[PDB]
Order: sequence, then structure tokens, then C-alpha cells
Amino acid sequence: VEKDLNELQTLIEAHFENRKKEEEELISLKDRIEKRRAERAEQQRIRNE
Amino acid sequence: SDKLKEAETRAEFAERSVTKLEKSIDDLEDELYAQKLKYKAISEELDHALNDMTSI
Repeated sequence: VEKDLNELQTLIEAHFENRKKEEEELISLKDRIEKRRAERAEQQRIRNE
Repeated sequence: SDKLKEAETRAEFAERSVTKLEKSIDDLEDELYAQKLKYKAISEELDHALNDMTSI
């Protein structure tokens, strides 16, 4: 049960790290998304002007 | 003249549709951001729990 706990906490921290990388990627996605929102807003506003 | 009126009406319809679509996509992005915020909050709480469990 000790080595079970060890491997389990190992995989726990592992998927922690994996989902963490995925969250970092998703955050960067949101950031470039807001960049896209801003660029669409400015170009739309230019068109409307 | 008939063709010009048809084209103008099409343009107005498409412009209004694009306005609605833009507003809707922005609102849905806001909702996704909020749910991601909730997920991150509970994830940080669980990470604190894991930090304490390291002492467990």
C-alpha cells in the first residue's frame, strides 16, 4: 500500500503538471483570443468609420 | 433599380447579422472565461490540499 500511495501521488502530481500545461496553453489561447477581439474591434471600427 | 434595391437590402440584413453574431460571440467568450476562473479557483484550492497532503 506504501508503493501504491507513492505511485498514486506520483501520477497525481503528474496529471497535475499535465493539466497545468494544458491550462497554460488555454490561457495563452485566451490571451491571443483577446488580441483577436481587439484587432477585430479596431478593424471593424475603421471599416465603420 | 430593382437589382440595386435588392442588393442594398441584402447588405443591411448581413450587416445586422454580423453585429448580432459579434455581440453573441463576445458574451459566450465572457462566460467561458468565468467558468475557467471557477475551475482555476477550485484547482488552486485542491493544489493547496495537495501541498498539505505532502505533509500527510
